[PDB]
Amino acid sequence: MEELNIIQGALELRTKTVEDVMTPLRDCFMITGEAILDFNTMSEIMESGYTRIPVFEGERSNIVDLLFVKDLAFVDPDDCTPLKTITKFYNHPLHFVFNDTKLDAMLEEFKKGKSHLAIVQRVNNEGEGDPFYEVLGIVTLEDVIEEIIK
Amino acid sequence: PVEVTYKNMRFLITHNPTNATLNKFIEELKKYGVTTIVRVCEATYDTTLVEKEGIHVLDWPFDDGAPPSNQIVDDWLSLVKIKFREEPGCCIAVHCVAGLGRAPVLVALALIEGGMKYEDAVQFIRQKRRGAFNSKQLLYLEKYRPKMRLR
Ligand SMILES: Nc1ncnc2c1ncn2[C@@H]1O[C@H](COP(=O)(O)OP(=O)(O)OP(=O)(O)O)[C@@H](O)[C@H]1O
Ligand SMILES: [Zn+2]
Repeated sequence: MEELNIIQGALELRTKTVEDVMTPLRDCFMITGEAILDFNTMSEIMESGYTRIPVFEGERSNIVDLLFVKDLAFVDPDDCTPLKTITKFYNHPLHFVFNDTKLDAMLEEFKKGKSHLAIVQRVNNEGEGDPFYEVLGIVTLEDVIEEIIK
Repeated sequence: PVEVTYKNMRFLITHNPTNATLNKFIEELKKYGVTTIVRVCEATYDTTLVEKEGIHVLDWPFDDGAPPSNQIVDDWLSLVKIKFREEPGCCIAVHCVAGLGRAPVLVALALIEGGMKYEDAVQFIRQKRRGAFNSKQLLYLEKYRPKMRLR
């Protein structure tokens, strides 16, 4: 039944990685730091229905901050307040987890610690250039939850 | 921004700043107690403001993902030995625009030159930052003959 799916899902938390449950970067809904919060921008953010919205600067693979929708609360559309400003006010923690990370660990890291969101990155070892980190996309609590209720 | 401490010598490997972040950058570097900065990649900003704050900058670039030439290595060891004697307890900063390749290698050379084993050193480095070495660089540090130039 459903219980048996939960049980199986729970045992396979050791095996599975965050790379398996994650949302690819291409499918991520994000926002530029250079964005201005006006009627249109705020409305679009709200239209997406995402509580947590990654903020990138320049290339999308570069994520410099995180914007919750509750940050848009008393912000006025007619004021045209820059996004940099708001992010300066609240400044929500941004976690980066590696792709080889097990779901067990990721779950524990969500429980302790406030944040329900994490960024997936991997080490690029291709030769001969300097090894660098590569952002693949995001992984949230609802992701690791979904794996374990099938 | 990662701190490395061994014996009397202390190093700090940082991200590469932008031109505007200098205001917030100096604030960081003054906190760790840096004196000298070693730029091993490319020049991304005006060094004028930086040296104006009393922080000397050194540009010793070399090929991406490749071990540093003998020249750079000797100058590096000399720089370490001299600067740590000149002002005991200070710090030397290395950085690059890419990250994890060229900058930690110099630190590793100095580290194994200070009486640390190759394995124990690379482990100490990678523990603070995962990855941090490519194919070519691993070999360079593996087979590096220490001169014990620090003493
Ligand atoms: N901003 C976003 N852009 C793209 N994908 C997202 C975004 N937020 C979450 N996801 C993905 O959507 C799925 C559901 O995520 P989640 O439920 O956490 O979204 P949410 O509604 O913003 O937050 P909450 O869980 O608190 O309701 C997951 O696969 C997650 O990776
Ligand atoms: Zn949800």
